[PDB]
Amino acid sequence: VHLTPEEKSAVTALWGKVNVDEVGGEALGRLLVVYPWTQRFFESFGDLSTPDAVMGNPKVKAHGKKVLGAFSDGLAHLDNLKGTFATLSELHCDKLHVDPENFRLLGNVLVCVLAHHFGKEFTPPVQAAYQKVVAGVANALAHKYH
Amino acid sequence: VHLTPEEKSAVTALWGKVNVDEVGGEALGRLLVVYPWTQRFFESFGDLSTPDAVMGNPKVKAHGKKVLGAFSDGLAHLDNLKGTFATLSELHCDKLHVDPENFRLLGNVLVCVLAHHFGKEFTPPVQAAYQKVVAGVANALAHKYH
Amino acid sequence: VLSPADKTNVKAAWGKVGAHAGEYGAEALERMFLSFPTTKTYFPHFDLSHGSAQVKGHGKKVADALTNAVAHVDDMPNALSALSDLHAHKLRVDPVNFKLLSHCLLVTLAAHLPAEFTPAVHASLDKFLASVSTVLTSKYR
Amino acid sequence: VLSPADKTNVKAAWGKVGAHAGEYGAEALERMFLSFPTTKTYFPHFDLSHGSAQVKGHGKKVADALTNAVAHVDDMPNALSALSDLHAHKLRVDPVNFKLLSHCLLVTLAAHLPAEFTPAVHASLDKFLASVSTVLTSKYR
Ligand code: HEM
Ligand code: HEM
Ligand code: HEM
Ligand code: HEM
Ligand SMILES: O=P(O)(O)O[C@H]1[C@H](OP(=O)(O)O)[C@@H](OP(=O)(O)O)[C@H](OP(=O)(O)O)[C@@H](OP(=O)(O)O)[C@H]1OP(=O)(O)O
Repeated sequence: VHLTPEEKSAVTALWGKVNVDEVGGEALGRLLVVYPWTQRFFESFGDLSTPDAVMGNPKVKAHGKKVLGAFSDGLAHLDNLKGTFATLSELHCDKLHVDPENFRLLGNVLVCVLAHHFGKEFTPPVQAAYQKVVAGVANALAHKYH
Repeated sequence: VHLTPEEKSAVTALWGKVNVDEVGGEALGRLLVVYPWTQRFFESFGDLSTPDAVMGNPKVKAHGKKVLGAFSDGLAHLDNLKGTFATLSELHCDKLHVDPENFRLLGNVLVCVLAHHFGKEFTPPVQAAYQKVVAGVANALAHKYH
Repeated sequence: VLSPADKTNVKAAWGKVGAHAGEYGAEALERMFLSFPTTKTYFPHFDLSHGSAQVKGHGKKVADALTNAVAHVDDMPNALSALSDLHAHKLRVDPVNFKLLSHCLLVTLAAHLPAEFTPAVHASLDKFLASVSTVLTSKYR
Repeated sequence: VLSPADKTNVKAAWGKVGAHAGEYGAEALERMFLSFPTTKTYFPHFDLSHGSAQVKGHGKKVADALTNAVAHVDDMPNALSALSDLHAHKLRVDPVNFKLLSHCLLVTLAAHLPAEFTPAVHASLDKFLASVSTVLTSKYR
């Protein structure tokens, strides 16, 4: 993914002020709610019968901290996203059996969450930057599928 | 893209048996018939209001040949599809204003056509190899859009 | 199908949009052009720079179209009937871009409504915008 | 919306698909699994090796579902009520995959029925498989 140097700047600058535990639960929570079929991979989490059930759901909260933390690892290696997530890619494929298209759905939910949280600060070019990032992460996680 | 030798082997072989003056017109023709909104870019070719009109149209066959000619250039330079289609990418984009999504549709229509021209010879693994090829082509043509 | 809560949810979210129509709608188009440049292939005749008059007036048109849709959420295929004609016979836009724009609309509502964009409203808007895309692309073939 | 011509093109072209329904459906499953490996994620409990009995088994159920749909081409949403309930609440397959399978069913028919796979029948079956998928993803949310 080609992030213009200023896009690189924007991504890293907006991310340095992100509450990773708050954004993760929120993003995974909303993916579960907006595209409820994604809940198929989480019948081990408990109650997910209502928007509130999800967003409050401690498993969903805890797990999201994991997803986004891994995500942060990618943001520190925009140069090599495939290698960064290669281990996770094999796991999602072989062990978790997750359609990679779900990665794209989440990437766009994460963008909606970042906009929600940052408001006007999430300018159109900042979105544009992050659209590349989430696409790059999604492609990176799909890379070891077979 | 990333074609193994058995793949570059499978592809090059089948392609040689391709009717250079029939497969191109056929792929482009069926594109305009199955996804009529694509007729928009060829209103200069005349009658396209029907399957026999579009199919039997001479500009459709003659232009489809040009298109297949370009594709041939791809099945030789799989290692660098971008440089090969760079110029075309800039043309379609800057002067032709063609939504690169149409490159994806045409690629899949080509596969249907190859399947139709080769029957049982178009085995699943030869298809798979050709899916990577047309994906690579549409991707390389979309590469200079902006 | 839009559930009862979907219609209520969208009505309250869209209402809060208020008179910021051509503003939100123009931001959404601009977000879409910058983030998915391929969508620009359809506006070659447009001045797509920041805050141009064409986008502004066009953003107002999309925003009003969505506002009408919300007021006619029970019978969208009838209200958007004329629009479905345009996009299908003239504009001839590829159905893939409809998703790209809905997403940019979601992001604009998110970035302007810190309170109204709950998970539930978010889920209901996405559904709503996908139903409008479905209609605008019904007559393609 | 499937026009009168479309319905005839399908009933007519799907007729030959009749006998070999099991060979065609399984071949379309194989082509999908090979041309688009992510689709395999939905069959982890399956033996996807070529010639597998499960693939052939399930291949016939899909073809037989498509034969039934063709027969009730005018009553598509209801004729598939229980099959859409399945996909939506139990299988929960991401809608993008249906497109992948559909293209593979078209390749499979192209390869077997050159006579009947005319540009027009090609278009009609595409519209047919597209709506079949629309019905199967209708109760997702
Ligand atoms: C931004 C993209 C994503 C990242 C970076 C990511 C990362 C990870 C991480 C770190 C784990 C924990 C691995 C372990 O338990 O050892 C995980 C587990 C999991 N992920 Fe993802 N993931 C992503 C997207 C998704 C999506 C979209 C889904 C499917 C909706 C998903 C489904 C799962 C599941 C099921 C688990 C196993 C959870 C469990 O412990 O029960 N992930 N993912
Ligand atoms: C397989 C991908 C494609 C290839 C390899 C390709 C290649 C070409 C080539 C070689 C030309 C000639 C331009 C020149 O003289 O240098 C051309 C022209 C053109 N292509 Fe494509 N093209 C592709 C896909 C498409 C698609 C999908 C469309 C859209 C429906 C499209 C629309 C056009 C148009 C409108 C022209 C202008 C021809 C005219 O009206 O005079 N192309 N293309
Ligand atoms: C969210 C759904 C969308 C709605 C509700 C919508 C609504 C409209 C409306 C109201 C018009 C103005 C019609 C008129 O009075 O002439 C229009 C025009 C147009 N739309 Fe859409 N549109 C949507 C999505 C898109 C997308 C996906 C594209 C393509 C990327 C598209 C491309 C255009 C273009 C090219 C025009 C003509 C602009 C001009 O020359 O004035 N629209 N749309
Ligand atoms: C053309 C559209 C499709 C048709 C008409 C179709 C039809 C069917 C039918 C009839 C069943 C059997 C259910 C029963 O026993 O009552 C089924 C099962 C299933 N379908 Fe689909 N399906 C379609 C697309 C897909 C796609 C895209 C996927 C995802 C790659 C998918 C994944 C499955 C799976 C996992 C099963 C369960 C297999 C088993 O346990 O035997 N289907 N499908
Ligand atoms: O080795 P990489 O840096 O990852 O780059 C290559 C490729 O370019 P080269 O093969 O010529 O190095 C393209 O990189 P970009 O120019 O787009 O950044 C890209 O192909 P696309 O045109 O499809 O974008 C593709 O993968 P991706 O695009 O997902 O980065 C990736 O190929 P491999 O990862 O297979 O080596």
